[PDB]
Amino acid sequence: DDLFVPVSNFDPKSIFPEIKHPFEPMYANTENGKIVPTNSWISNLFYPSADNLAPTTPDPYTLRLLDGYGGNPGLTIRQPSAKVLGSYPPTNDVPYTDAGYMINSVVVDLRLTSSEWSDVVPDRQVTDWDHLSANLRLSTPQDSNSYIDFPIVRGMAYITANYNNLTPQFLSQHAIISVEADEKKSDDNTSTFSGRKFKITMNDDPTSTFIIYSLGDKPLELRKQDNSNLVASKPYTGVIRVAKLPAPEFETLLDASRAVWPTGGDISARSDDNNGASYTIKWKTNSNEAPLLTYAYAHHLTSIDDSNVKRTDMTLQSATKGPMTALVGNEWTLRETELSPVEWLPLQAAPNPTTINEIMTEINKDIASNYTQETAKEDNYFSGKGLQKFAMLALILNKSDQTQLRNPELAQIALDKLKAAFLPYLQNEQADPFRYDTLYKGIVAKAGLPTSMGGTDDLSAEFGHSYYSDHHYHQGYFVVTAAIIHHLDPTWNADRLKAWTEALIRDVNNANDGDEYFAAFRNWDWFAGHSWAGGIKPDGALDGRDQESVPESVNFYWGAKLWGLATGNTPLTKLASLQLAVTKRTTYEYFWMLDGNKNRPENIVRNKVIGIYFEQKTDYTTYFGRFLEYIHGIQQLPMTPELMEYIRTPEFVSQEWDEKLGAIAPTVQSPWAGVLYLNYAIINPAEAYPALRKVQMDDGQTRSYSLYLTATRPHFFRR
Repeated sequence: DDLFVPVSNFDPKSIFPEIKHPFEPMYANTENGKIVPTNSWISNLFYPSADNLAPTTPDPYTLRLLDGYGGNPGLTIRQPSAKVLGSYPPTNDVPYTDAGYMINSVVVDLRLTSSEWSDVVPDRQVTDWDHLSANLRLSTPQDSNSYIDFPIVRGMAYITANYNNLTPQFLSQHAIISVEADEKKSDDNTSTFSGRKFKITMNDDPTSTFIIYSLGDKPLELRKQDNSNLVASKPYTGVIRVAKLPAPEFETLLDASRAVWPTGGDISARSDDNNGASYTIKWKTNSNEAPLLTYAYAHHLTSIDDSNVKRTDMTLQSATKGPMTALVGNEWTLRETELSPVEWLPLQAAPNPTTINEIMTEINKDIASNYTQETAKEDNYFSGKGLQKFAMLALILNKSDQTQLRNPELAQIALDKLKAAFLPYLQNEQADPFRYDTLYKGIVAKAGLPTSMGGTDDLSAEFGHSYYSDHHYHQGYFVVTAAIIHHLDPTWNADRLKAWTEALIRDVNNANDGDEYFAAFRNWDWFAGHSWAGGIKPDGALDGRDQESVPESVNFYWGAKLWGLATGNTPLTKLASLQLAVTKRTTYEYFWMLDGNKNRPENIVRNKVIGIYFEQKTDYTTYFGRFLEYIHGIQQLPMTPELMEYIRTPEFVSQEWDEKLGAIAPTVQSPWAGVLYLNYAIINPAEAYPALRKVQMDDGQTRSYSLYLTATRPHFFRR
């Protein structure tokens, strides 16, 4: 079944008040009929940044555009062979003397510019883009016929530059200490080099070697004008490519593929009938005259179908995902053969019979909560956490044929109260209602918009939701809640509930251009294999996209799956399943690290979680302090059957407990205690259960659901 099909083409303007986002893309080609992505690896290209330092990271190359230092402005390349590591000194709370953060140095390894741009700053435009690529054009402001096109594509092994009537200039912030033209050694006092291939070496550490390929009709005549600049002798028209040579044995490989470059790619996806699914990238190229060489991430290697690609040994370090390996082939198919079996409930739906009465006692008390106080918060995020925790209780009481939690009267109250708490959100009457944005084609909360639009004028309001941050996190809670309501009572406000919920899903995860109201895959990256949280940053996301909470991302796709189940939508159910599987794969490659992980140095691996994750850096911390229960606890909520039975493996949970959390858990006097101990129930439910009866609960967690989840472990017993 084709998984890349619309959820619907319902017009969201009938449900949310229309706006045009007040913060426009500055460098976007507005006449191409395409939508500027808000949470993409290409998103920095569309906006200015301080000193133009915002990076765009196709990987293994890091790029900056018209960054202000080092000389004539252009397309700056950094290829980080080595990282800069820093450590947080030991505290009583975090005593382990390992590394805390990983960053990539900001330096011009090599820049493509022009002699004509000595005293003018080029105009720039993103002329076209797709999920996997963007074409960036730089041109002389007075003369649009003097320009360079750069097709910037995920995984590209060379930088490609189509020069038009410009004098090519190559500069570095390192010294260029040798130039070999057309595979000839030159004398030490030679300062001009002519030919169509240039192998250049820098004085950096470790030593960078780059190869420049000139593919135009005329050769290049390059003069070394100082330690760091090679300048052509006249205007040039033609394609120039530059590749980092990772090691001497790969020179013939790079030579052989010099004439073929990627220009973009088309993605498709299908489920099968054997609990598997796949997604395929068909790379677009200039020609098929030579092999396409493309760098792949670690999780690509473990899931790719080897039947139509060849693996090389050619490797370069990615910015923050470990080593990449070049693959030969115009087409990749990635497979996930083990889709999650999780639906609404734990795999063992009924808790151990000796706990039924206790659990029922706790469920009744939790349902007796003031739902308005606990679900009608100032913001959608904490409201959603509350809505979902009570949705769990309506769910298990109304599937009593499975859960054996039988109490018809309480089951009705639980669903009635949930409906009543949810109804204001459905009617867009909550404290922070949504707007449909015609510019970026999504929905945004009111709070972060200008005062004239009823907002606070603070773009950080609602955790940046109004500037497209964190939609998967926030809307996941509402989708799960809506799916549960619609599953238990398909009649209740059905038409509006369907339109509203599917709008929230389409905002985050629309899979088809035929949906004309929503940008496609706002929060999912098919190349990275995970979600991105960070949205629009007016002066640049200086470390690129970010993502912190893996579980709140999981929670969105679980909710999408639940909605698919509730509506009999097999493509939606299967797409969400596929993304959950890819999520699980990349989580253990890059984010939650088992002993033996090869994508990080040992002193980062021992931290067990990566912390706050960026395209350009990682930081073992949180935004509200460095207690272990914070840093690790964020990767443990919301605890749902998906997180507990499929995502968080007992091997990881036990290693993490062993090395970090076991020692501090009994000393935690905060709601994080509830978080750690419900996580603990994965491996030691017998000990977790009495702890959960007494410690504080996270605000998205209930004691009754916690006991239920614990007592449904196959190895639970009483203590």
